[PDB]
Amino acid sequence: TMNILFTQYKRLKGVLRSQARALITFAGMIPYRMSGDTNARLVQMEVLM
Amino acid sequence: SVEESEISAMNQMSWLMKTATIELRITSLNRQRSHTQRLLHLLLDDVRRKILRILDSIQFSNFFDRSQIEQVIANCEHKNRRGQTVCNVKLLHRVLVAEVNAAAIGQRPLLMEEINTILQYVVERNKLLQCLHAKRHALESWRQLVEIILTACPQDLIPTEHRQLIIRDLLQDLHVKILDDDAAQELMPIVAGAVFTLTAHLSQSVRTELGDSSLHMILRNLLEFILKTGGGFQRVRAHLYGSLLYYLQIADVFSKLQRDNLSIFESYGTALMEVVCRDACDGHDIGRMLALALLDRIVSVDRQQQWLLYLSNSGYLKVLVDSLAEDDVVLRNLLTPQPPLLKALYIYESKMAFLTRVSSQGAIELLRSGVIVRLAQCQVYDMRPEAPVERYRQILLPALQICQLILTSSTAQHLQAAGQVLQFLVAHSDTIQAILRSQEGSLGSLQELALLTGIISKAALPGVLNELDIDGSMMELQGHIGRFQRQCLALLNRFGGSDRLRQLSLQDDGVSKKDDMELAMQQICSNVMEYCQALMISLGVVIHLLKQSANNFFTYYDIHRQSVGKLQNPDEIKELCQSETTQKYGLARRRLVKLINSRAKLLSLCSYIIETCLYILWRHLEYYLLHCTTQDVDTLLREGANSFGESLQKRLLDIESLYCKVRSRHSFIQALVRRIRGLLR
Amino acid sequence: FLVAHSDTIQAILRSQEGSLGSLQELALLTGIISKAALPGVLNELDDGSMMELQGHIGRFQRQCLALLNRFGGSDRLRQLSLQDDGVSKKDDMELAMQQICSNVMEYCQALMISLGVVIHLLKQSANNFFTYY
Amino acid sequence: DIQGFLKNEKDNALLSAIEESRKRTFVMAEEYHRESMLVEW
Amino acid sequence: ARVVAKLADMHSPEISLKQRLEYISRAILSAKSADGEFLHEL
Repeated sequence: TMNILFTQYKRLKGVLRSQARALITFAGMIPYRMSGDTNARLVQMEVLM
Repeated sequence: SVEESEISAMNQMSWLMKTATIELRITSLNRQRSHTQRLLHLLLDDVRRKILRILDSIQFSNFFDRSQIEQVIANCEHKNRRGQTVCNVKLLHRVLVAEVNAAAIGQRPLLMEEINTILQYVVERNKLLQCLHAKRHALESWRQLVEIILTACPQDLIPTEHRQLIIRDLLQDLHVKILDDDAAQELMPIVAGAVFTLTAHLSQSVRTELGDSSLHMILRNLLEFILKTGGGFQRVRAHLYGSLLYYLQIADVFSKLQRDNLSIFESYGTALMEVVCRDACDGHDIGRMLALALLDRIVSVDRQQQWLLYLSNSGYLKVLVDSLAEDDVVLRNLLTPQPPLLKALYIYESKMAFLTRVSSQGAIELLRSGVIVRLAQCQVYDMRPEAPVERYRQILLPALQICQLILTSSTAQHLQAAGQVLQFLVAHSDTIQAILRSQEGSLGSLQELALLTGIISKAALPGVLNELDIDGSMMELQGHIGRFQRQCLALLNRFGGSDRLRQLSLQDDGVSKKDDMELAMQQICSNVMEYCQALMISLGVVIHLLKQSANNFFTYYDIHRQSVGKLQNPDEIKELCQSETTQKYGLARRRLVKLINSRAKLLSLCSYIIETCLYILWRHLEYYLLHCTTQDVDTLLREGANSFGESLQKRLLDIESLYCKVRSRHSFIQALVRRIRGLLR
Repeated sequence: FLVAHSDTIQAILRSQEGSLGSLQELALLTGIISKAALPGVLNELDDGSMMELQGHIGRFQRQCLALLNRFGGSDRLRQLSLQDDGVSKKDDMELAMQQICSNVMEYCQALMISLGVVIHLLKQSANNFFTYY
Repeated sequence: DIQGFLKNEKDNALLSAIEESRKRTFVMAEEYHRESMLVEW
Repeated sequence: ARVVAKLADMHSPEISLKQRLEYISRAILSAKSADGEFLHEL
C-alpha cells in the first residue's frame, strides 16, 4: 500500500501525505511486532516524500 | 543504634562487619569451632533470631525559578564516599550567594531568603544521599554476611531444619522489603543477588532431605519483582530470570508440584509472557541467554501449548528468525582467524535450544515459519574448515541436529521439508561429499558422517525428485540424491566389515564412551540399512552383514546380561564413576542402566537389521535364481548353501531362543530361516 | 568422460597427499580441465543434461582455480617441508608445479578473453625467475 | 577482592546452570530420535 | 529518534495530541530501525 502511494507522489512529482501519515500511525499503534526490515522500508519511504 | 547520628552508626557497623568477614574467611581457612558455634547459637537460639534483629534494625524506608534551581542542585551534586549522590550544600551556598550579589535592591532580601531555601534543599539532598549510601553499605553488609555465613561453613554446624526455616524467613522479610512501593530504586540489585544466593541454598537443603506454601509464595514474589522491574534495568532482569530457572529445577510428588507450579505461572497470565518475550527479543546478553533458557523450560513444562500460542501470535517467532540471520552474521565473523566474541556462540546455542525444545503444534507453526528455509539461505555452514576443526564442527553440528529433528517431527509428507533439506545438501555438494570421503576415524568426523548419512537416509527417497521438476534442476537434484544413496551404501563396507577390526585397532597404539560409540556404530549401520531398505522398495556385503551382526549379537547378549548381573549387584567404584560412596554409587547405577539400555538397543537393532538382511536376501535371491534369465544363479544357489551353513542357522536359532522369548511373542526368526532354507533347497 | 568420473575426479582434485604420483595425477587432470571446461561447449550442448554439464564444469573450474592456492602459495614451503623428516625428483616437481600454475593461468587467461594469491604468485614468480636466470 | 572472589564464583555458577539446561534438551532430543527408530522398527 | 521523542513530550501549546501521537509513531518506527529501555518506556 505504501509503495503504491509512494509511486503516486512519484508520478505526481516526476492528501497523499495525510494518508501516508495515517498508515505510519497505524504501524505504530499496532499490537504486533512487525518484522524489522518492514519497519525500515516504512520509515524510509515515509521520509522520502 | 544511634538515632541521632544515623550515618555514623551505619558506617561503623559496616566496617565492623567487613572486618568480621575477612575474619570468618581466614578462621575457616584454617579451623575453629567454638566461637563460630557460640555466635551461631546466639544467632538462632530461641526471642527473635539474632541475624533477624540485625537485619531488622536497618530501615529500608526513607524569586528563583524551579527548573533553574533544580539544575543548580544537579550541577553541585557529587557521589559521596560511600557512593551516595549528595547535593554539595556548601558549594551551593557559595554559588547562590555569589549569584545573589550579582528593583534588585529591595528584592535583595527575597533573593537571600530563596537562596536559604535552596540551601536547606541542597542540605536535605546531601543528607538524604548520605542516608542512601548508608543503607546501601548496610544491606551490602548484611548480604555478604549471609553470603559467607551460609557459603563456607561446613553445613554440620546447623541442623538442616533450622537452615530451611531461617533461609525461608530471610526470603520472606527480604521480599516484604523489596516490594513496598517506597523502595529506593537503586536498592533493587542488592536484594536481587541475595535472593539468587539464598534460593540455591534452600534448594540443596530441601533436595538433601529427599512448606510448599513457601516455595509458592517465593516464586510469586520473585515474579512480582520481575514485573516491578522497569524496562531499563536489564541487569536485575537477567538476575530474576536465572533465579526462576533455579526455582523451577528444584522440581508422583514431582508431577503434583509440576502441576501446581504450572498453575501458578499461569495465574500471572499474558503479562509475564509479554515481559519475558520482550527481554527475549531485546534484552541484554546475559538476560538474553538466561531468558531463552527459561522459555525452553516453561515450554517443556506446559501441556496446553498456551505459551506457544502467545509466542506465535505475538510474532515473536519472526523475531527469532531474524535472530537466526543475525547469528549467521556472527558465525560469518568467527570465520576470520580471531573471533571477537565467543559469547555469540553461547547465544546461538541458547536460541537453537529453545528452538529444539519446541511437540507437534509448535512444529507445525515452526515449519510454517520456514525456519528451515532461512537456514537454507545461510552461507556460513558452507564454511567447513579445511580448535578450528572443533569449531567448524560445533557450528555444523547443532545445525544438522536441527534439520534432522525437522525431518522427524514434520510428518513424512511435508515434502517441502525434504526438498529444502535436499537443497541444503545440494548447496554443500562439495562439502558433504568430502564429509563422506572422510577416512580419519576421529569421533568427530564419525558423528558428522553419522548425522549426514541419517539425513540423506530419510531424504534421498526418489519420491521427491519427481515432484521437484515442477528440469535441469530436477536432473541435478536427483543426481545429488543418487550420489547420496551411493555413499550411504558404500559406508556399510567401511563401518560394517572386517575392516572395523582395523579401526578399533590402529587407535589402541573409558567405559561409557565405549557403549556410546557402540550405540553409534550400531545406529550408523541401522541408518544405512533403513536407507537401502527403502531404496530397493555386492550381496556378499549383506551376507557378511548378517554374519558380523549375529556375531556382535551374542557378544551383546552376553555383555548386557553380565551388566544386568552387575547392576543387580575403590578401583571398582572409581571405574564405576570414570564413565559418567553414595553418589559414586549413583553414578555407577547411572552408567549401568545407560550401558544396559544401549546394549538392548543394539540388540533390537541387530534383530531388526537381521529381519532386514534376511528379507532383502530373500527377495534378492528370489529374483536372482527364480526370474533372472541367463551362471550367476548356479554359483548363487551353490554359494547360498555354502555360506548359510547350519552353523549360521543354529547360531541364529539359539540367539532367538536366548533373548527373543523375553521380548517378542513371535518366532519370526524361525519362520524366516525356514523359508530361507526352503528357498535354498 | 569426466562427469562419468564424478566421485573419482572430485576426490582426485581432493587429494591431500604429496605423493609424486598423486601430483602428476592432479596435474594431468587439471591440464585437461583447463583445455576443456570452457563455456563454449556448455552452450552448443543444448537440456537438463546441459545444465548438469555446465554444473560439473563449474565445480571443475572452481577447484582448478583453488588449486593455485595449494600449489603456488606460502603453503608450498609447508608441503615441501613436511617431507624432509632426491635431486632428480626436485627438478621434476619444480617443472611440474610450474606447469600446474601456468595451466590454471591460461585457463583464466581465456576465461577473461582472493587476488592476494595473484600477488604472492607474482612474488614467488619473480624470485624464482632470478634463481632460474 | 573477596567480594570479587565471590563474584567470579557466582558467574561460573550461572554459566553452569545454563549449559545444564542445554544438555537436558539435547538429551530429550536424542531420546526422541530413539523412540523414533523404534517406531521405524 | 530521541530528538522526535523530546519534540513530542514537550509541554507546549503549539503541539496538538494528533501530531504528538504521530511523532511517537515515527519514534517507535525509527526505533525498530539501552534503546530497548527507550522502547519499554515509550
